[PDB]
This record gives sequence, C-alpha cells and structure tokens, in this order.
Amino acid sequence: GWVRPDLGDLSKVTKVKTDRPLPENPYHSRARPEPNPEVEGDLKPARHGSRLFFWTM
Amino acid sequence: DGPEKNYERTMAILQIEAEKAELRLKELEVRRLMRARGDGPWFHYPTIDKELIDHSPKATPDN
Repeated sequence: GWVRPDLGDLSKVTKVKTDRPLPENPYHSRARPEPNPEVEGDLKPARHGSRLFFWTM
Repeated sequence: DGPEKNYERTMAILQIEAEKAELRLKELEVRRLMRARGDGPWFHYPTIDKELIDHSPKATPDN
C-alpha cells in the first residue's frame, strides 16, 4: 500500500508533536550586560549658553 | 549710575559667572568618569548592531 510521494511533497515543512521540552538556553548564553542608564527628560536651553570662555551666548 | 545700581549689577554678574564656573568644573568631572567607565552618552563607541544577525534555521543544525 505504499504510494510514492508527489513532486514537491518531501520538501514541505511539516509539524511535529513532541513530548520533549523546548530548550530554554540552547546557546548556553550568559546574562547579557545591563544597558546603559537611559537619559530622559525635557530638553532645556543650555544654562548661560555655550559657556565657552567669555561668550555670553 | 548710583552706587546701588552698580553694586547690585555686580552681584548679578558674579552670580552668573560663579554658576558658569561650577558647571565648567562639573563638566570636566563628568567627562572623566564617562571616558573611564563608558557608561554614559559620551565616549560611546559603536559596537556591531545585533539586528544584522540572522536567526532563521540554518542548513546544518549546530550553530
């Protein structure tokens, strides 16, 4: 009763039912470094301007 | 100009200059820490962007 699969059939992506648990860290990754603290707030004009030497703006 | 005007105009000038002087000292201290520790917006040198990585299944399994 064996029916030869049609052209294209064996290259299909199929789904598998498995009792195996899904690996959680298959790469064995370490904990990633914490990101840099994030600058936030309202943008205000620079206090007293450029403050470059004698310039007042 | 009367003395009161010059005197209190001087205080306004001194307040601004002292405030700028403090900020100049603070900026040099902040730059020193940011460059030494790399934990701030400044001296943030690029690293490879991780969105370039392809995560789809590969031709072979061990990767």
